[PDB]
Amino acid sequence: GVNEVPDYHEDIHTYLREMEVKCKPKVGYMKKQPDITNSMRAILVDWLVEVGEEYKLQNETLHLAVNYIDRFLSSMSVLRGKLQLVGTAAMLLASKFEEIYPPEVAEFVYITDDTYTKKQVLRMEHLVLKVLAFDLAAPTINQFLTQYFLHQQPANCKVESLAMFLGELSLIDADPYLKYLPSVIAAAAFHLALYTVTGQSWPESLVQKTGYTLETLKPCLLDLHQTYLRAPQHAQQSIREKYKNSKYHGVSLLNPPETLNV
Amino acid sequence: GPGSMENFQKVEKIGEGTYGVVYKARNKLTGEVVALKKIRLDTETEGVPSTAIREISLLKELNHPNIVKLLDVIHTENKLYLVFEFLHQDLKKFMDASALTGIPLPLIKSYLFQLLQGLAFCHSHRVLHRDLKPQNLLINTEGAIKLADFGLARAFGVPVRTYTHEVVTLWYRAPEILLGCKYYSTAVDIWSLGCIFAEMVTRRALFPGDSEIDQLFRIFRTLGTPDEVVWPGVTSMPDYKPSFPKWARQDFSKVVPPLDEDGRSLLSQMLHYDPNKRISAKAALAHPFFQDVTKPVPHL
Ligand SMILES: O=C(O)c1ccc(Br)cc1O
Ligand SMILES: O=C(O)c1ccc(Br)cc1O
Ligand SMILES: O=C(O)c1ccc(Br)cc1O
Ligand SMILES: O=C(O)c1ccc(Br)cc1O
Ligand SMILES: O=C(O)c1ccc(Br)cc1O
Ligand SMILES: O=C(O)c1ccc(Br)cc1O
Repeated sequence: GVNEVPDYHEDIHTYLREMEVKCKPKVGYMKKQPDITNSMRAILVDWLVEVGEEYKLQNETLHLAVNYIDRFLSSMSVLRGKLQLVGTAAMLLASKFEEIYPPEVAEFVYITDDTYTKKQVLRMEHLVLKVLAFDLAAPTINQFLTQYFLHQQPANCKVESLAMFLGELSLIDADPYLKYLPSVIAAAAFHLALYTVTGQSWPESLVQKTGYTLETLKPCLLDLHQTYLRAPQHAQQSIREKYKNSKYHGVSLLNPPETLNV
Repeated sequence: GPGSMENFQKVEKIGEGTYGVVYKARNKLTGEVVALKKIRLDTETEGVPSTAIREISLLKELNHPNIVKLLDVIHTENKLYLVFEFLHQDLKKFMDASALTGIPLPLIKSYLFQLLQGLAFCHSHRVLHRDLKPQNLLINTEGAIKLADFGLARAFGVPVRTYTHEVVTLWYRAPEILLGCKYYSTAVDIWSLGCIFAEMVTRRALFPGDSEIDQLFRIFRTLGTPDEVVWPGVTSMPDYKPSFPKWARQDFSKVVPPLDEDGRSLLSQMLHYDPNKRISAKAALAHPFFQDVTKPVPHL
């Protein structure tokens, strides 16, 4: 059980709950951005998903990068021709934080198709570190999910993989997801994955841990349920393609439930 | 943050780390003595080193009396200055200075208790230190000891994922790392502190190996070669070999002869083979060994 740190998992959970509020982006940031939109952010995140697949980055890395991007964009006005520079520097910082083997800077320049120079990437890296004041150890959807997964009776790979796909889907669409905390999207995704695969519900045990009920998760669940139904038609498709892979049990091929009874 | 290099007066070099040199400096307005750690980014072609990204981001969130305090990070276009609180000495130098005196037991007990407080705080904040050794533990004139050098630290998730193999300075490295296990956890930091405990008592390293295999063999010869009974799964581990010599476990009374019953009990629980049975820093705080713990100033 030491891999699941029995003596610390509650302290850690409590701490992440505090930190997620501190690391939260401004829910309405995109209205104050003159030149970029939810739609361009969707394109960027979808690209970052592909980059993560291309370089075999952790999912956690992708989630960190998105956190860094939304917090920067919460205080820094950005022209559309620089959105991708912010994104690349965000992915670089996330990789150095989270990866055993981050890709070299040159590789990050390469994936931008020489839109930007090595000097621009590195200059943006510093800028992002300055705006975030090095607050990089942000709670993600994934960090909550992996704890919630411990409450399965018994563990189910399809439930796990489907929850990760659903949480990843939420990264794409700042409206509505910017309004929910990582721990709440994770709860919605976990309940929705569990319901889809086994027909079961958000367990008592996770009510004990999180304080969240199906009642409190309802709004987010209704959003996530709609995102799931509409996912085949969404303009951005990289996550569905990714979660076709056997690494993730092909869960993007599972049918969403038509109704939740919630 | 709220800083500038013109308000600092360099005093002397105190060290050299992963980024270059640490200086003792003095804040000329407040009087505060600090350690500056210069991170040259001009000599960096991959921009800010990941070591620094982890050290800074992690230390920002670790506010605790037994963790060294990062006061500020001064950002220049070519240079990064990490401003830490100043501590006078590391535990290694103190042990060498205590050569033929010994460290009095009240001070060993105080130091171990504080180290456990510091480490428990790390683990409660999803942080693994991954390089606990006496050179990285700083002491002041008031009796405090603090975890330092977070250059190899990492933020973990629950459950842990696979992280960097071959962390921890060799003499302080846990058996599960030496055996190439897919996963390691907070238990690796306890193993290090256990070695440090023994070392504070004897003034010499408990397992001074010259190689990964020699390190493991030294451990085995002291604690006995682990089998499935003491440590389920050990015989399956990637770098476990059935040809490994099978040494009998020696009585812990002979591992650190000067240690009392309580001390031995605690040491044994820190150095348990099985990471799952090894004591946590949180639980160790309650061990009877600390019943009479105080916080005396160092004796030198
Ligand atoms: O012009 C766009 O719509 C656009 C979208 C996403 C990114 Br990243 C950059 C762009 O320029
Ligand atoms: O111009 C575009 O539409 C565009 C699309 C995706 C990315 Br990433 C950057 C872009 O600039
Ligand atoms: O980047 C910053 O401004 C900063 C300020 C203070 C501390 Br402590 C760490 C930092 O990284
Ligand atoms: O005063 C300076 O300019 C200075 C430069 C480098 C270091 Br490390 C400490 C300092 O105080
Ligand atoms: O590495 C550190 O955190 C550190 C802090 C303070 C002193 Br004095 C030396 C150090 O090495
Ligand atoms: O790697 C080595 O050098 C080595 C030497 C001896 C034995 Br037994 C196992 C080893 O792995």
